[PDB]
Amino acid sequence: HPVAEADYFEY
Amino acid sequence: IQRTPKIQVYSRHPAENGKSNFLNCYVSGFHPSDIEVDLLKNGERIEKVEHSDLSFSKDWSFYLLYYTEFTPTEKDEYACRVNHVTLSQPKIVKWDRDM
Amino acid sequence: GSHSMRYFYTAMSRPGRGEPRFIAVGYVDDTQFVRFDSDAASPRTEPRAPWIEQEGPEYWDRNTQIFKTNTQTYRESLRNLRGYYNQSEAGSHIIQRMYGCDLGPDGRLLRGHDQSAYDGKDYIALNEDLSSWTAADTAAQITQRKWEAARVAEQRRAYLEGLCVEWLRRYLENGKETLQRADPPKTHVTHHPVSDHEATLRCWALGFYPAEITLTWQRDGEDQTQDTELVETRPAGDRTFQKWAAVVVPSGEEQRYTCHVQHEGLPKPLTLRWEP
Repeated sequence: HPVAEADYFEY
Repeated sequence: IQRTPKIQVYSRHPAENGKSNFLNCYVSGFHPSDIEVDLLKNGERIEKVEHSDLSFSKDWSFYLLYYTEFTPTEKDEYACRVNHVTLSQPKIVKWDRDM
Repeated sequence: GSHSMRYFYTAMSRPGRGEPRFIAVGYVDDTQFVRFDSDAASPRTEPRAPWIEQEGPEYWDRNTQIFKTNTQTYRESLRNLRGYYNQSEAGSHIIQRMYGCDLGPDGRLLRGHDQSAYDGKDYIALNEDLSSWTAADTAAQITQRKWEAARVAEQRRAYLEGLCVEWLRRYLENGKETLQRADPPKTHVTHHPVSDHEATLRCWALGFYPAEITLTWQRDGEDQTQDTELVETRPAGDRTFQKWAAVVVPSGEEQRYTCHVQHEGLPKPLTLRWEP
Protein backbone atom coordinates (compact mmCIF):
# COMPACT_ATOMS: atom_id res chain seq x y z
CA HIS A 1 0.00 0.00 0.00
CA PRO A 2 1.48 3.37 -0.97
CA VAL A 3 2.03 6.25 1.44
CA ALA A 4 -0.64 8.95 1.45
CA GLU A 5 0.63 12.47 0.93
CA ALA A 6 -0.60 15.37 3.06
CA ASP A 7 -2.72 17.99 1.32
CA TYR A 8 -0.75 20.46 -0.80
CA PHE A 9 2.38 18.27 -0.82
CA GLU A 10 4.95 19.70 -3.23
CA TYR A 11 8.62 19.80 -3.97
CA ILE B 1 22.72 14.31 -19.16
CA GLN B 2 21.39 11.28 -21.03
CA ARG B 3 22.02 7.52 -21.00
CA THR B 4 21.81 5.27 -24.05
CA PRO B 5 19.92 1.96 -23.86
CA LYS B 6 21.50 -1.42 -23.34
CA ILE B 7 19.74 -3.98 -25.52
CA GLN B 8 19.43 -7.77 -25.23
CA VAL B 9 17.50 -9.99 -27.63
CA TYR B 10 16.65 -13.53 -26.51
CA SER B 11 13.97 -16.15 -25.94
CA ARG B 12 11.92 -16.95 -22.84
CA HIS B 13 12.76 -20.64 -23.19
CA PRO B 14 15.66 -22.37 -24.95
CA ALA B 15 14.98 -22.18 -28.68
CA GLU B 16 13.84 -25.27 -30.55
CA ASN B 17 12.66 -25.02 -34.14
CA GLY B 18 8.94 -25.59 -34.65
CA LYS B 19 8.08 -25.06 -30.98
CA SER B 20 6.19 -21.94 -29.86
CA ASN B 21 8.19 -19.66 -27.56
CA PHE B 22 8.47 -15.94 -26.75
CA LEU B 23 10.90 -13.49 -28.32
CA ASN B 24 12.18 -10.87 -25.88
CA CYS B 25 13.88 -7.55 -26.31
CA TYR B 26 15.04 -6.09 -23.00
CA VAL B 27 16.12 -2.45 -23.01
CA SER B 28 17.69 -1.01 -19.90
CA GLY B 29 20.00 1.58 -18.44
CA PHE B 30 18.50 4.42 -20.46
CA HIS B 31 17.42 7.99 -19.63
CA PRO B 32 15.15 9.78 -20.37
CA SER B 33 12.30 7.30 -20.55
CA ASP B 34 10.91 7.84 -24.06
CA ILE B 35 12.05 4.98 -26.28
CA GLU B 36 10.89 3.20 -29.44
CA VAL B 37 11.26 -0.54 -29.73
CA ASP B 38 10.28 -2.89 -32.47
CA LEU B 39 10.71 -6.60 -32.92
CA LEU B 40 11.52 -7.59 -36.52
CA LYS B 41 10.95 -10.81 -38.46
CA ASN B 42 13.07 -11.03 -41.61
CA GLY B 43 13.38 -7.25 -41.47
CA GLU B 44 9.67 -6.53 -41.09
CA ARG B 45 8.07 -5.01 -37.98
CA ILE B 46 6.03 -7.52 -35.97
CA GLU B 47 2.58 -6.12 -35.28
CA LYS B 48 1.17 -7.04 -31.86
CA VAL B 49 4.16 -6.66 -29.49
CA GLU B 50 3.48 -6.22 -25.74
CA HIS B 51 5.70 -4.59 -23.10
CA SER B 52 6.08 -4.30 -19.33
CA ASP B 53 5.15 -1.25 -17.27
CA LEU B 54 7.75 1.51 -17.03
CA SER B 55 10.02 1.13 -14.03
CA PHE B 56 13.56 1.99 -13.08
CA SER B 57 16.70 0.66 -11.40
CA LYS B 58 18.48 1.96 -8.29
CA ASP B 59 20.63 4.23 -10.49
CA TRP B 60 17.42 5.83 -11.83
CA SER B 61 17.85 4.35 -15.32
CA PHE B 62 14.73 2.94 -16.97
CA TYR B 63 14.07 -0.58 -18.21
CA LEU B 64 11.34 -2.25 -20.28
CA LEU B 65 10.73 -5.73 -21.66
CA TYR B 66 9.15 -6.04 -25.10
CA TYR B 67 7.92 -9.51 -26.07
CA THR B 68 5.82 -11.47 -28.53
CA GLU B 69 4.89 -15.10 -29.17
CA PHE B 70 6.97 -16.69 -31.93
CA THR B 71 7.96 -20.03 -33.39
CA PRO B 72 11.69 -20.21 -34.20
CA THR B 73 12.75 -21.90 -37.43
CA GLU B 74 16.09 -22.61 -39.08
CA LYS B 75 15.91 -19.79 -41.63
CA ASP B 76 13.70 -17.00 -40.20
CA GLU B 77 15.68 -14.07 -38.89
CA TYR B 78 14.68 -12.05 -35.81
CA ALA B 79 15.95 -8.81 -34.34
CA CYS B 80 15.15 -5.85 -32.12
CA ARG B 81 15.23 -2.28 -33.40
CA VAL B 82 15.68 0.54 -30.89
CA ASN B 83 15.64 4.31 -31.15
CA HIS B 84 16.24 6.77 -28.33
CA VAL B 85 17.21 10.44 -28.12
CA THR B 86 20.83 9.32 -27.54
CA LEU B 87 20.94 7.45 -30.87
CA SER B 88 21.51 9.15 -34.25
CA GLN B 89 20.01 6.16 -35.86
CA PRO B 90 18.03 3.16 -34.81
CA LYS B 91 20.18 0.39 -33.43
CA ILE B 92 19.54 -3.14 -34.67
CA VAL B 93 20.45 -6.17 -32.58
CA LYS B 94 19.94 -9.59 -34.14
CA TRP B 95 18.58 -12.54 -32.21
CA ASP B 96 21.32 -15.11 -31.62
CA ARG B 97 20.07 -18.21 -29.82
CA ASP B 98 23.47 -18.65 -28.12
CA MET B 99 23.28 -15.21 -26.47
CA GLY C 1 14.78 -14.78 3.55
CA SER C 2 14.87 -11.01 3.24
CA HIS C 3 12.11 -9.05 1.57
CA SER C 4 11.36 -5.52 0.47
CA MET C 5 8.49 -3.40 -0.83
CA ARG C 6 9.02 -0.46 -3.18
CA TYR C 7 6.91 2.04 -5.02
CA PHE C 8 8.38 3.75 -8.08
CA TYR C 9 6.91 7.05 -9.27
CA THR C 10 7.83 8.70 -12.58
CA ALA C 11 6.46 12.19 -13.44
CA MET C 12 7.36 13.41 -16.91
CA SER C 13 6.69 16.81 -18.47
CA ARG C 14 6.12 17.06 -22.21
CA PRO C 15 5.55 20.66 -23.28
CA GLY C 16 3.19 20.94 -26.21
CA ARG C 17 1.91 17.40 -25.73
CA GLY C 18 -0.42 17.81 -22.80
CA GLU C 19 0.08 17.73 -19.05
CA PRO C 20 2.87 15.74 -17.39
CA ARG C 21 2.39 11.99 -17.15
CA PHE C 22 2.44 10.32 -13.80
CA ILE C 23 3.10 6.58 -13.43
CA ALA C 24 3.36 4.55 -10.27
CA VAL C 25 4.26 0.88 -9.96
CA GLY C 26 4.58 -1.24 -6.84
CA TYR C 27 6.90 -4.18 -6.23
CA VAL C 28 7.50 -6.80 -3.62
CA ASP C 29 11.08 -7.90 -4.25
CA ASP C 30 11.26 -8.65 -8.01
CA THR C 31 7.51 -9.01 -8.49
CA GLN C 32 5.42 -6.08 -9.66
CA PHE C 33 1.93 -6.08 -8.13
CA VAL C 34 0.21 -2.81 -9.03
CA ARG C 35 0.30 -0.06 -11.65
CA PHE C 36 -1.32 3.34 -12.18
CA ASP C 37 -0.91 5.45 -15.35
CA SER C 38 -2.44 8.94 -15.66
CA ASP C 39 -2.46 8.46 -19.44
CA ALA C 40 -4.78 5.45 -19.27
CA ALA C 41 -8.24 5.78 -20.85
CA SER C 42 -9.64 5.44 -17.34
CA PRO C 43 -6.78 6.06 -14.87
CA ARG C 44 -7.02 3.72 -11.94
CA THR C 45 -4.88 1.45 -9.88
CA GLU C 46 -4.68 -1.96 -11.45
CA PRO C 47 -3.54 -5.36 -10.17
CA ARG C 48 -0.48 -6.93 -11.73
CA ALA C 49 -0.08 -10.00 -9.51
CA PRO C 50 -2.71 -12.65 -8.71
CA TRP C 51 -2.27 -12.45 -4.93
CA ILE C 52 -3.21 -8.75 -4.82
CA GLU C 53 -6.57 -9.29 -6.56
CA GLN C 54 -8.21 -10.35 -3.27
CA GLU C 55 -7.95 -6.81 -1.86
CA GLY C 56 -11.32 -5.10 -1.51
CA PRO C 57 -12.89 -2.10 -3.28
CA GLU C 58 -11.77 0.25 -0.51
CA TYR C 59 -8.13 -0.71 -1.19
CA TRP C 60 -8.37 0.03 -4.92
CA ASP C 61 -10.32 3.25 -4.39
CA ARG C 62 -7.85 4.42 -1.84
CA ASN C 63 -4.84 3.64 -4.06
CA THR C 64 -6.44 5.39 -7.00
CA GLN C 65 -7.19 8.43 -4.94
CA ILE C 66 -3.60 8.66 -3.79
CA PHE C 67 -2.22 8.30 -7.31
CA LYS C 68 -4.74 10.75 -8.77
CA THR C 69 -3.75 13.34 -6.13
CA ASN C 70 -0.07 12.65 -6.79
CA THR C 71 -0.67 13.15 -10.52
CA GLN C 72 -1.70 16.72 -9.71
CA THR C 73 0.98 17.59 -7.10
CA TYR C 74 3.79 16.12 -9.20
CA ARG C 75 2.71 18.47 -12.00
CA GLU C 76 3.17 21.37 -9.63
CA SER C 77 6.43 19.95 -8.40
CA LEU C 78 7.73 19.76 -11.97
CA ARG C 79 6.91 23.45 -12.34
CA ASN C 80 8.68 24.19 -9.10
CA LEU C 81 11.87 22.37 -10.08
CA ARG C 82 11.93 23.98 -13.50
CA GLY C 83 12.10 27.27 -11.63
CA TYR C 84 14.75 26.10 -9.14
CA TYR C 85 17.09 25.37 -12.05
CA ASN C 86 16.14 28.45 -14.08
CA GLN C 87 15.03 26.20 -16.92
CA SER C 88 12.96 27.21 -19.95
CA GLU C 89 9.46 26.00 -20.51
CA ALA C 90 10.56 24.22 -23.69
CA GLY C 91 12.28 21.17 -22.22
CA SER C 92 10.92 17.86 -20.98
CA HIS C 93 11.93 16.92 -17.44
CA ILE C 94 11.43 14.02 -15.10
CA ILE C 95 11.01 13.62 -11.35
CA GLN C 96 11.48 10.08 -10.08
CA ARG C 97 10.83 8.74 -6.64
CA MET C 98 11.41 5.34 -5.05
CA TYR C 99 10.44 4.53 -1.46
CA GLY C 100 9.72 1.55 0.71
CA CYS C 101 10.82 -0.77 3.46
CA ASP C 102 13.30 -3.62 3.83
CA LEU C 103 12.61 -6.58 6.16
CA GLY C 104 15.27 -8.95 7.49
CA PRO C 105 14.84 -12.76 7.55
CA ASP C 106 12.85 -12.57 10.74
CA GLY C 107 10.35 -10.13 9.38
CA ARG C 108 11.40 -7.01 11.28
CA LEU C 109 12.27 -3.61 9.76
CA LEU C 110 15.84 -3.44 8.52
CA ARG C 111 15.60 0.07 7.11
CA GLY C 112 13.40 2.48 5.17
CA HIS C 113 13.95 4.52 1.99
CA ASP C 114 12.44 7.59 0.35
CA GLN C 115 14.61 8.95 -2.46
CA SER C 116 13.91 11.33 -5.30
CA ALA C 117 15.78 12.32 -8.48
CA TYR C 118 15.49 15.05 -11.11
CA ASP C 119 16.44 14.29 -14.71
CA GLY C 120 18.11 11.09 -13.55
CA LYS C 121 20.36 12.72 -10.93
CA ASP C 122 20.09 12.36 -7.14
CA TYR C 123 17.90 15.20 -5.87
CA ILE C 124 16.85 14.57 -2.27
CA ALA C 125 16.89 11.50 -0.03
CA LEU C 126 15.57 10.63 3.41
CA ASN C 127 18.50 9.54 5.60
CA GLU C 128 18.59 6.12 7.24
CA ASP C 129 17.61 7.79 10.53
CA LEU C 130 14.22 8.52 8.91
CA SER C 131 14.57 11.97 10.47
CA SER C 132 16.85 14.09 8.27
CA TRP C 133 17.46 14.73 4.55
CA THR C 134 20.39 14.76 2.15
CA ALA C 135 19.96 17.36 -0.62
CA ALA C 136 22.10 17.11 -3.75
CA ASP C 137 22.38 20.81 -4.55
CA THR C 138 21.04 24.25 -3.71
CA ALA C 139 17.80 23.56 -5.58
CA ALA C 140 17.17 20.43 -3.53
CA GLN C 141 17.99 22.50 -0.42
CA ILE C 142 14.86 24.48 -1.24
CA THR C 143 12.80 21.30 -1.23
CA GLN C 144 14.53 20.28 2.02
CA ARG C 145 13.47 23.47 3.65
CA LYS C 146 9.86 23.03 2.65
CA TRP C 147 9.84 19.44 3.76
CA GLU C 148 11.50 20.32 7.05
CA ALA C 149 8.86 23.05 7.58
CA ALA C 150 6.03 20.60 6.85
CA ARG C 151 7.40 17.75 9.02
CA VAL C 152 7.53 15.38 6.07
CA ALA C 153 10.21 13.14 7.55
CA GLU C 154 8.10 12.36 10.57
CA GLN C 155 5.28 11.26 8.39
CA ARG C 156 7.57 9.08 6.25
CA ARG C 157 8.99 7.47 9.38
CA ALA C 158 5.50 6.61 10.62
CA TYR C 159 4.59 5.03 7.28
CA LEU C 160 7.88 3.17 6.87
CA GLU C 161 7.87 1.64 10.38
CA GLY C 162 4.13 1.06 10.34
CA LEU C 163 1.88 0.64 7.29
CA CYS C 164 4.80 -0.21 4.99
CA VAL C 165 5.93 -3.19 7.05
CA GLU C 166 2.36 -4.25 7.91
CA TRP C 167 1.27 -4.36 4.27
CA LEU C 168 4.50 -5.99 3.11
CA ARG C 169 3.99 -8.73 5.63
CA ARG C 170 0.41 -9.22 4.47
CA TYR C 171 1.46 -9.48 0.82
CA LEU C 172 4.20 -11.96 1.74
CA GLU C 173 1.60 -14.20 3.39
CA ASN C 174 -1.01 -13.84 0.63
CA GLY C 175 1.58 -14.51 -2.06
CA LYS C 176 3.63 -17.00 -0.06
CA GLU C 177 3.59 -19.73 -2.72
CA THR C 178 5.55 -17.45 -5.07
CA LEU C 179 6.97 -14.52 -3.09
CA GLN C 180 8.52 -16.89 -0.56
CA ARG C 181 9.63 -19.46 -3.14
CA ALA C 182 13.16 -19.22 -4.48
CA ASP C 183 13.56 -20.97 -7.85
CA PRO C 184 17.17 -22.06 -8.42
CA PRO C 185 18.98 -21.45 -11.71
CA LYS C 186 19.10 -24.19 -14.33
CA THR C 187 22.70 -24.18 -15.50
CA HIS C 188 24.95 -25.35 -18.33
CA VAL C 189 28.24 -24.50 -20.04
CA THR C 190 28.64 -24.04 -23.79
CA HIS C 191 31.76 -24.10 -25.94
CA HIS C 192 32.47 -22.17 -29.15
CA PRO C 193 35.80 -21.97 -30.96
CA VAL C 194 36.65 -18.35 -31.84
CA SER C 195 39.77 -19.42 -33.73
CA ASP C 196 42.23 -22.29 -34.03
CA HIS C 197 43.84 -21.38 -30.71
CA GLU C 198 40.96 -19.94 -28.62
CA ALA C 199 37.40 -20.89 -27.62
CA THR C 200 34.53 -19.25 -25.69
CA LEU C 201 33.11 -20.90 -22.61
CA ARG C 202 29.68 -19.51 -21.73
CA CYS C 203 28.18 -20.31 -18.33
CA TRP C 204 24.36 -20.06 -18.33
CA ALA C 205 21.83 -19.58 -15.53
CA LEU C 206 18.15 -19.77 -16.50
CA GLY C 207 14.75 -19.87 -14.83
CA PHE C 208 15.73 -18.37 -11.46
CA TYR C 209 13.87 -16.17 -8.92
CA PRO C 210 14.66 -13.80 -7.39
CA ALA C 211 17.00 -11.92 -9.75
CA GLU C 212 19.96 -11.76 -7.33
CA ILE C 213 22.67 -14.19 -8.44
CA THR C 214 26.44 -14.51 -8.65
CA LEU C 215 28.06 -15.98 -11.74
CA THR C 216 31.87 -16.12 -11.96
CA TRP C 217 34.62 -17.91 -13.87
CA GLN C 218 37.86 -19.08 -12.28
CA ARG C 219 41.08 -20.26 -13.93
CA ASP C 220 43.17 -22.58 -11.76
CA GLY C 221 40.90 -21.46 -8.91
CA GLU C 222 41.65 -17.77 -9.46
CA ASP C 223 38.76 -15.37 -10.20
CA GLN C 224 38.80 -14.03 -13.76
CA THR C 225 36.89 -10.78 -13.14
CA GLN C 226 38.65 -8.72 -15.81
CA ASP C 227 38.39 -11.41 -18.50
CA THR C 228 34.77 -12.40 -17.88
CA GLU C 229 32.03 -10.98 -20.11
CA LEU C 230 28.93 -10.70 -17.97
CA VAL C 231 25.52 -9.71 -19.31
CA GLU C 232 22.98 -7.84 -17.18
CA THR C 233 20.47 -10.13 -15.46
CA ARG C 234 17.38 -10.15 -17.70
CA PRO C 235 13.69 -11.08 -17.22
CA ALA C 236 12.41 -14.14 -19.08
CA GLY C 237 8.82 -12.88 -18.96
CA ASP C 238 7.45 -15.65 -16.70
CA ARG C 239 8.69 -14.13 -13.41
CA THR C 240 12.14 -15.73 -13.77
CA PHE C 241 15.49 -14.23 -14.78
CA GLN C 242 18.43 -15.20 -16.96
CA LYS C 243 22.15 -14.50 -16.94
CA TRP C 244 25.39 -15.70 -18.50
CA ALA C 245 29.14 -15.19 -18.06
CA ALA C 246 31.74 -15.82 -20.77
CA VAL C 247 35.48 -16.31 -20.94
CA VAL C 248 37.83 -16.80 -23.90
CA VAL C 249 40.34 -19.47 -23.17
CA PRO C 250 43.31 -21.01 -24.89
CA SER C 251 42.33 -24.21 -26.69
CA GLY C 252 43.38 -27.18 -24.58
CA GLU C 253 43.09 -25.31 -21.29
CA GLU C 254 39.30 -25.66 -20.92
CA GLN C 255 39.45 -27.93 -17.88
CA ARG C 256 41.42 -25.25 -16.03
CA TYR C 257 38.23 -23.15 -15.98
CA THR C 258 35.32 -23.47 -13.55
CA CYS C 259 32.03 -21.58 -13.39
CA HIS C 260 30.65 -20.86 -9.95
CA VAL C 261 27.03 -20.08 -9.19
CA GLN C 262 25.54 -18.57 -6.04
CA HIS C 263 21.77 -18.17 -5.68
CA GLU C 264 19.35 -18.09 -2.76
CA GLY C 265 17.52 -21.04 -4.32
CA LEU C 266 20.58 -23.29 -4.33
CA PRO C 267 20.75 -25.99 -1.64
CA LYS C 268 24.43 -25.63 -2.26
CA PRO C 269 26.44 -23.56 -4.73
CA LEU C 270 27.46 -24.96 -7.99
CA THR C 271 30.77 -25.47 -9.63
CA LEU C 272 30.44 -26.28 -13.33
CA ARG C 273 32.88 -27.07 -16.10
CA TRP C 274 32.46 -27.62 -19.82
CA GLU C 275 31.47 -31.25 -20.41
CA PRO C 276 32.65 -32.24 -23.91
